[PDB]
Amino acid sequence: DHVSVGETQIPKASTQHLLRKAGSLSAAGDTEVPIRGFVHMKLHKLVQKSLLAMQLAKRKTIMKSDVKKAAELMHLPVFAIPTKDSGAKGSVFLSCRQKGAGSAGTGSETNSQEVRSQMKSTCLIIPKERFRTMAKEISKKEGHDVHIAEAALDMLQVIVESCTVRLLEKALVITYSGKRTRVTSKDIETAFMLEHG
Amino acid sequence: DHVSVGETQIPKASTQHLLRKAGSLSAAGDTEVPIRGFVHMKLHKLVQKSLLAMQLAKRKTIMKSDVKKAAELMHLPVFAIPTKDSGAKGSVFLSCRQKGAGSAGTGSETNSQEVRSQMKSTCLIIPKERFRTMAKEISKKEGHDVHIAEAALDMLQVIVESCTVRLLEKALVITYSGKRTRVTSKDIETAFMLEHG
Amino acid sequence: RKRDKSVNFRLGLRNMLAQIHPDISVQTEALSELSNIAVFLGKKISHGAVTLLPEGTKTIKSSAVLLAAGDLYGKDLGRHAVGEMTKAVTRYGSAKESKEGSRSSKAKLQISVARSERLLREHGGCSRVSEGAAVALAAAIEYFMGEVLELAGNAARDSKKVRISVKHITLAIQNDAALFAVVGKGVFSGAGVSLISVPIPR
Amino acid sequence: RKRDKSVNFRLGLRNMLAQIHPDISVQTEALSELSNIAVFLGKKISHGAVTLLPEGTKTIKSSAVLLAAGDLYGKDLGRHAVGEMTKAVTRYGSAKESKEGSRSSKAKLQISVARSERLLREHGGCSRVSEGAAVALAAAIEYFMGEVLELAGNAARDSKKVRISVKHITLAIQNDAALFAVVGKGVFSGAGVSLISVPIPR
DNA sequence: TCCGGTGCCGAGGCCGCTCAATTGGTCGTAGACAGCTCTAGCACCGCTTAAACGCACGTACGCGCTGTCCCCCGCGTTTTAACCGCCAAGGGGATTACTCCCTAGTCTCCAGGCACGTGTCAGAT
DNA sequence: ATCTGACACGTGCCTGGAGACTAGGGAGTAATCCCCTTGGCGGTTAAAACGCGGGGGACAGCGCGTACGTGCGTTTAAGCGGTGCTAGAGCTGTCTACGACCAATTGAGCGGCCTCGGCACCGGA
Repeated sequence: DHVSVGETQIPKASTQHLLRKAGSLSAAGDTEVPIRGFVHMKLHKLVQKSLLAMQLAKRKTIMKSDVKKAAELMHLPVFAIPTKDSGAKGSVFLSCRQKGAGSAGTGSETNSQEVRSQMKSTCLIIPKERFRTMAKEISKKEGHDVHIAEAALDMLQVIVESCTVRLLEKALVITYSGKRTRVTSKDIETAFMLEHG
Repeated sequence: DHVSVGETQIPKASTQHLLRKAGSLSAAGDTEVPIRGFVHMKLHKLVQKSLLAMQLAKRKTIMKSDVKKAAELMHLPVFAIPTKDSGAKGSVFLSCRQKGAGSAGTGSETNSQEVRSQMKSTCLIIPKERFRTMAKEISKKEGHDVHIAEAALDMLQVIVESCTVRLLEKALVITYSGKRTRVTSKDIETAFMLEHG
Repeated sequence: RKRDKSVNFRLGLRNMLAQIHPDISVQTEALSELSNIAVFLGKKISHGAVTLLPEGTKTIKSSAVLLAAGDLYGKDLGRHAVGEMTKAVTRYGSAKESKEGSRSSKAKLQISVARSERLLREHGGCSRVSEGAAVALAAAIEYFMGEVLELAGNAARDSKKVRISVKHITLAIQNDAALFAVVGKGVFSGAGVSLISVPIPR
Repeated sequence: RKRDKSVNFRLGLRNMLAQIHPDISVQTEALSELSNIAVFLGKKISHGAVTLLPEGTKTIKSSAVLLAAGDLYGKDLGRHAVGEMTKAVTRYGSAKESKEGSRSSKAKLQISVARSERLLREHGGCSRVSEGAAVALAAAIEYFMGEVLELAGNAARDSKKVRISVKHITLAIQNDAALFAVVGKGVFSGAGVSLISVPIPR
């Protein structure tokens, strides 16, 4: 359990999008609340580190270097684009999941199209300003309510999304060790338990 | 798979001793070759680091500080006794597993005695000089054949044993997530896969 | 024959120990145990505060260490600890205005008042270090050691042992999630397990 | 407006790129990708060789970096790399005896000849650094970048893309276990998966 | 099975050495605060539309049950060296002592890297 | 077959980098003493090595139980522009506060040795 649940959480469709991005073939209907919780959790840790950093800096706004040093304090090797980073739109479309061309729904993996199409996407998958709303809201609830730079915000996007993808990958490993196809929430908490515990 | 298997490996009874020390209730008959392999693997990594360290030191023998800095290069927080460390004999006996006093074999866990008795042992479980033979043999096969200090050797004992116990603990977590009692080798490789992969 | 080289721990650890638990004593091996745990905590927090936080070559600040402890320590434990940190700041302010000062270390309960300058400055993340930061470290390590040591002494009394044993420290750390998450990552005597709970099929 | 501050990568990365693959070009974003991967590798190996290995305040030695790379790099890859390291040692010996020397960087294929002194000395593990160690770093990072970049360019040709894309780097790293184990620990664009194999019930 | 008598080596206590920790002092230096410029973050509007959420259908997926077989674990016995202790020996670890090689510090020269602007084809439809 | 825009290429500017020279210490090498490793003998013993009974552990076929995957429609807002405000991001200035560095002082810590009692073993009730 131990799932921090705030009052603003990125849509569930985005969550299963992340899941299939990590290669989740199928997820239980409860898999989504916990992943929202722990993406919130990673976000919260990162923003706390960065924000206390800038507070030390006698600073009033987060910039790229801020979350940079914060993340490598989290012990993650990190870097992102200052000029023109990958955004959201940019992506393989949802309704083009059908394939008239090379029909999906065959086996090995069955879907065979959605996962490939979404993984081959450079773009960030979480809508930018919903995430920005989380950032501002958490900087409210603890953060002393300071300004955010979209560059730092988006590098935060990439950090958190890739980290949670790594989490889900470990979870899929867990599931296959459990010799079953669909991923459960319990699988995700077990993954996080191994991750730190 | 990917199990390095040398030509000198500490007895299997010691392996299952480690297993039950970590709290393994029961292990498949194949669980023991892989754990030997990966204890060898951790040993090999550690000794390589330490030995290249002393080779930098223009040194001819490993001492405590050597494996100390090597291990914290491995990113493990490490320390052990220079005066009088826990040895081997020292331990709760194997034949006193019976309990005339407080009979074992009841349930919750069933054995209820062997695991407790062995976990409550301060002493190192692997025979010292078999391990010393591994150290010398590996310093042959790669190490340029230099002298060893028993103090550094024994702190190496504690490092490797505790690390592999952590491994087995993660493996037990895996097994229970797999909803089954006995641990399999495959479980151990999955554990290591999560560990680094 | 030759005099010692490493970081001084023995007296300071047994110092303030009696006020934590007077009846209870220590094992020398457990004493070295706690010693290296302390110096590890110093290394980690010093590395965080120094190597990570200040942009550029800026001085290491007492507030820097304060934040470092706050993050490194748990949510509640960190919050309580940092308040204690400021308390120590006030105490050392009283020390420095006092002419007596640190000659008797003015209630700096652990020898940490002496080991702090070491663990910061010769950690060599930079050269530029405020003494207030050193006091902050002294307080942080001292609170951490006080809490863990008190739990250990309580365990020893539970085991009815006059002098502490290393297994008591093990049980204390695995017992408290807050302390464990800080230092349980490390390795030490015996198996060093985490003792995963609920042995039930998932 | 203001001139740059960070570690120079662009030309040196596209330098020697044509000999690796002439037809193939780079993406600017992929160029920064490879840049920070390079400087990370420099940081890690510099930290190993310097902070870890030499007892006391002893000089950082070329052999120190040599061993650092050998361990950090894979078994076979490290063995091949260290031989190449000594080759670079000989090459820079020829450089230093030459009056021309490093003014044209004498076949120091990457700008690594310039970034090396930075990544070592201002890593600040110590102050005491041999230039030979810097050449060793230059060689190590340069071989690593050459191998990964060649694999990436081959992937781009497989994708029939004139300029490299970041996904090509991703695929290259996940493809080679040796490179991945060194640098796949890090994070980067997109999901950053490891793509665990054999999706079969265990 | 619980409590008290038996016994030891280990912990506590003591002595003494000297150097760690402290103190004041200065220096200069790092930095903290004040002030100016103008970018961009933020707010708001407002439009487009893609996505999110809600709704339906069905069947795919979790997994436990018998039921099978099927395997390590308890118990045992058999076997040899692990441990331990002592002795020999010398390898080498640390320590002192002697020599010189190495880079940093400074200055100077220089060029290849930095930005900024214009036209063209790389890549997606 | 075409269009958007990323980039290849041209112009202009200067700091990153390199080389000569030096200071000087940091480093490498060498000699010596004995401490501590390495090996060998001898002994016990206890664990390694191994098998049998069994009883439970694992799962194939199968259905139980369902709710999630797929698919479609609507509403919300996500994206993205557009405008404006200004907060504030960065750079430079002064003023000085503070923490290095030097030197002297003090007694706390700790090595080493001696004392002994907390603690393990076991017999009696």
